[PDB]
Amino acid sequence: GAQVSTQKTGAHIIHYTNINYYKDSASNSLNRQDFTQDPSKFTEPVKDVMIKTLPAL
Amino acid sequence: RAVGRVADTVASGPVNTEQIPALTAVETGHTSQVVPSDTMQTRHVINYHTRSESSIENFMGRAACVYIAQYATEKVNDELDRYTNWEITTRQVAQLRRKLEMFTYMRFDLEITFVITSSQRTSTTYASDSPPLTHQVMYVPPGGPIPKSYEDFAWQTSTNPSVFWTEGNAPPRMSIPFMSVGNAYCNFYDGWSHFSQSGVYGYTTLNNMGHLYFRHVNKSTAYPVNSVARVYFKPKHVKAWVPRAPRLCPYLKARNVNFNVQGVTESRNKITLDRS
Amino acid sequence: GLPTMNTPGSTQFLTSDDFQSPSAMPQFDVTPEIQIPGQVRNLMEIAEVDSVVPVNNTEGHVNSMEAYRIPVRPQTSSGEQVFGFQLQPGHDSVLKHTLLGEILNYYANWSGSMKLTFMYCGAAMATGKFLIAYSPPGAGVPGSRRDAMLGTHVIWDVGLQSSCVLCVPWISQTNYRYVTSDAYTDAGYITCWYQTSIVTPPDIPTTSTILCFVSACNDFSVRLLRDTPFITQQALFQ
Amino acid sequence: DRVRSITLGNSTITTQECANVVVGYGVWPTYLSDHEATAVDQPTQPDVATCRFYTLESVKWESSSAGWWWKFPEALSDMGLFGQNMQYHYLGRTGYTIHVQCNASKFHQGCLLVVCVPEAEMGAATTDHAFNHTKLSNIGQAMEFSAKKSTDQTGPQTAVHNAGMGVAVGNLTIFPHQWINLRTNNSATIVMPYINSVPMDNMYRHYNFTLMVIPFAKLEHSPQASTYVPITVTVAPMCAEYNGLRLAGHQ
Amino acid sequence: DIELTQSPATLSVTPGDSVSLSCRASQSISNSLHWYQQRSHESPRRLIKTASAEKAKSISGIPSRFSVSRGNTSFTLSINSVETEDFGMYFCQQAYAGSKLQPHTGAGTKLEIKRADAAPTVSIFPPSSEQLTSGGASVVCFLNNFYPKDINVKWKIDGSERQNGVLNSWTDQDSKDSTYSMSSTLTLTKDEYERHNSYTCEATHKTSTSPIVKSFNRNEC
Amino acid sequence: QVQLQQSGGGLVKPGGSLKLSCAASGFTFSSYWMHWVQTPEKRLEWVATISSGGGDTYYGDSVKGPATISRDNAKNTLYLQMSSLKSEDTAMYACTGAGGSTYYFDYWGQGTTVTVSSPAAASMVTLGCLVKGYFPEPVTVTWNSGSLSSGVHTFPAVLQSDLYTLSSSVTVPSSTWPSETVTCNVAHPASSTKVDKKIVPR
Ligand SMILES: CCCCCCCCCCCCC/C=C/[C@H](O)[C@H](N)CO
Repeated sequence: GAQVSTQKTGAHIIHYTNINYYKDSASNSLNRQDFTQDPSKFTEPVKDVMIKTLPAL
Repeated sequence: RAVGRVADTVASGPVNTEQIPALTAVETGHTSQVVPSDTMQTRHVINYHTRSESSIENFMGRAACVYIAQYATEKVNDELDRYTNWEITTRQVAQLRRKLEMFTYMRFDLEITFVITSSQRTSTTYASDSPPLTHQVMYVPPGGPIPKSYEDFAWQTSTNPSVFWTEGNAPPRMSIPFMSVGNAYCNFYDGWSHFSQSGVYGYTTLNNMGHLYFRHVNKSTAYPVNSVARVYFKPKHVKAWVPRAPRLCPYLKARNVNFNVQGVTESRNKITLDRS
Repeated sequence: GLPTMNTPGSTQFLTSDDFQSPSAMPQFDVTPEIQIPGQVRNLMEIAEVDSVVPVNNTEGHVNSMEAYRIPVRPQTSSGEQVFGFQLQPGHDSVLKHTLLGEILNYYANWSGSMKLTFMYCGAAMATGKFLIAYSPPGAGVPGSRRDAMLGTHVIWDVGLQSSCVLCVPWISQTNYRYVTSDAYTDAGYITCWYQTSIVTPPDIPTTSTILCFVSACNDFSVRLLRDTPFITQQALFQ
Repeated sequence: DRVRSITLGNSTITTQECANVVVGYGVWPTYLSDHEATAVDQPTQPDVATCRFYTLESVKWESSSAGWWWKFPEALSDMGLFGQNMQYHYLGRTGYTIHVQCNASKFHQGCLLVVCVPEAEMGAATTDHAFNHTKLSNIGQAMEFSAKKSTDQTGPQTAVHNAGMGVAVGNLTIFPHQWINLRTNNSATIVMPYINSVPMDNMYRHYNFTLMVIPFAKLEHSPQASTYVPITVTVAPMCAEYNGLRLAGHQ
Repeated sequence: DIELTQSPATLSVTPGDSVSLSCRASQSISNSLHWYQQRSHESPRRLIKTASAEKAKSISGIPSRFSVSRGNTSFTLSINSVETEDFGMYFCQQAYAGSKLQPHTGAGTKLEIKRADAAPTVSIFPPSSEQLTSGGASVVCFLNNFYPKDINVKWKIDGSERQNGVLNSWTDQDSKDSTYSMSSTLTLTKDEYERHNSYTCEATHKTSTSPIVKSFNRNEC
Repeated sequence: QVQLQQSGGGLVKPGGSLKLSCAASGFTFSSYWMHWVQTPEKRLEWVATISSGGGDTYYGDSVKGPATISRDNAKNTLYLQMSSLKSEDTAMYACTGAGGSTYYFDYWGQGTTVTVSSPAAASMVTLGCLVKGYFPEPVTVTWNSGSLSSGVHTFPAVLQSDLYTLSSSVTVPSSTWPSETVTCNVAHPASSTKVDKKIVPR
């Protein structure tokens, strides 16, 4: 039941093993390693796509 | 590549074309995606920086104090009573409220940790031997039997969850699932309570969260002792929707969102700069 | 039983720990989530959409709508200064209660490049150009347009397209700069000058308007989370 | 290009000058799926009767004007079969296509900000008093902002540099916004989907969003030019469906 | 808590000249603070309101002579210029952040017209036969023409001082020559009245180092 | 405006049921009430007939809008003998009544009793009559049958167990005194009793 994942290391032995003890999904620890993102819903919320090299109007 | 690491700066050079990366039109509501290579001559720089600290889990996932409950072992008035309730909400402290108000609809599993201290009340004498006190914190769901006073029938917790903490141990801690009625916590509810558009306005109507009754388990001490219970919240498994703009004017009331009228920023002398 | 030993750091309450904890309502049935539009997974998605800045924040214009309106007039001699401020996006009086400023005050360090988008708001028949310089802090803030043309600058020509973007670079000896900045991590100075003039046909008013924006590019980052020095309180709100 | 041509039901909109159509948070409005619903009754779906362009009342843009706000779906409560099916129901789920338009000249100047803020919980004009429901929004009237502090008794706070919600007015650009700059632009068009934390909600006890039009750069012209330039807002519901039939409301 | 040490300092002003009131707070200082003057006719006379830095709201009666500003932790009120008639007694009041409620009213000071300082002049007169049969004795002495109230008054009856049943009063400003005056009402018995021969009235000033002696004849008819 | 005019004044007994009525010109409700004993004013109630925190159990219903009846000072405990005010709160210009006091000290009427002083002297002749030991503090002092009401110095009376003392100093030259006739007249509001006394000449 053990799950081995990587550790938050620097940039140029590094694993950690967590085991869920309790029988609830809300009683687990934090998953701090979801860095995914998509800013296209706030920066470019347009219907017709605008390319940078093209003129805008 | 990996996920979350920032983009790079590709190298460029002197250009002379009909392309206009600089010019744009903000009337479309479209923020420009201008890479710094599109304006000047940049070098190839590898960016190893990450956006780990700016995720919603690392931004909200820290403990913050919410409510400071006071209750003693001898009743002297109706604010230092033998027991003390708290209508459970995240809007009474200022620093956690401004973080939760940055998004409209949130959805988090809560995590509550109490730190409970004590201090003898001021009197004419202090010498007494007392065993270590036991504090009881009973969650009351919305629509349950509330304890009217001490030694009540409803302090038995036949279905309510509760803790029993001896002074001097590790602080109590328990996790709470997401327990709204809808699909998200509404941090902003522009609307009324009744269908006639009257009654109470704001997000007060959707704050049906229960209560939290603090008391001592011990019958009495020799001399009266005041206790303080500080409640810390830590939202985990957070999913936030519809980001708001962060509130500028400071808060006034714990129910609604009223405010003084404030200026936009701090002032300065002039619009220019006057040194060489 | 199994012989354990309490290490230093036991029975403590660290504020930023991630430990498991026993649930209070076991086998709770949560309410199923739905596709709600506008989800955020990162604070830099909020700090990447633009927001206007109060460049005209001389007293008393901060508690009014004339804080964002930069006055632009037909000059009588070219090379004057339209405005100017320091590039401290967490401590300057201009860029700290904006959207990029109100996020970066929650953190202690920042990095990357910003985008100052300038949008004209005058008549359709008014023309003219501007010079928007950015001088890194070698020899102080520049004095005139000749002394600012040596730095990083763009010459925005107001025309059919209504708005240009000066993209400030990332020129620093440190990989991160503090928001409440000291003298070790100075960033630079932003000026904006009249290139030629503002010329008009007759029956057009003199005063025009330029709205400045601020954003972040695709390589912005923050670090070292804190609490913001923007909201204070004495007691609990009741 | 600049030319757009919107058509919904039997009432179209033709604009020679436009910027682009910002669509919500990047999603087109659609009906409720079978795995997100909570009701069990079969909903009604009038597609030509409700999903059409309704033109609201006109407002006047002068030099010393502060701004205006409409609250939806209260501003469409008396317009056609949209406001008649609103009274005979309990739940509603619509998306919108807000089309604000203002033409002056090639000699005028000015700039608006057409934004749609979901859950615009407004602060009161005076604190420690709940206010009247007719001072947030009426059935068709455009409630206006002010330049100074509103020392009212049963109204909202209409400080234009605070936008009624206590936030600085500059940071309203996170919400789906467009600028009507009279130098280039003429009309702003936004397509905003149904944004709520529940699948379907009542339409009288909950104003979903608030269309705000705020002049940032004030309007200047020569005195010889035409001094009356209006701002007309035509809003069209989109993908409307209703549930929970009932008698006539609304109380 | 909530301590207001309002409102130093005003003594005394010239008609047409300036003074600067002040008020301090120690509770939640970013409130909706204002002022409230008062004169003993009631006569409300509200004068100013400010919230929170800008938006000063002077009244229509005095719209161009006051000025309030803050802060911090204290706030002032400058007057240019005072004119008689004027209050009186000035109070520093507060509210919460809405809020035209006026709670939290602290103590306050006074300010009046400008005169030269003048010593109080006391004079005593023979009584009538209206207090004889009742067993009492109401000896009459009316002072005249003093300013300000930094004086002293005494009742030395032929070398015998009386503090039992004495009466003290201070009038407001009379409108013929801007004078002030006090009164005297005594309550003696029968056996103590005729023990003396001529009652003596004295009053001191801060300028004069000696009281004024006035003698009347009781048995004169 | 025009506030109010509240009437005023109240009356004994503190057994209960005291009412204070006012009028207005608009003003749909924003009225308050304020009372003071010897200090700066207190504050009850709020911008309604709703209660305040810290005030006593008397919380009066006030009708809407321009009548606001009443204070409803039920079950007095003789602490509340004070002077009440009533603000309106619709700028411009937020002025009060400012009502009338209510102490009034049961029960007897106490018609007026005077002890007139006769001056006997110098270049000025000062004259005043000692209205002594009266219950009702309202009076109306009239000198020289309605001609010498200019130099009258109205003095504060002092309470020592239901007795008051007003005195009105009038100053004449020696062109009338001691030849002509001088007499102070008191029009009495509460009991309507007439006093007339002549200064004896030497
Ligand atoms: C005392 C034994 C442990 C039980 C602890 C108490 C359980 C209650 C936890 C509260 C659950 C969160 C409810 C929502 C909180 C805020 O009001 C929302 N953000 C506003 O709707």
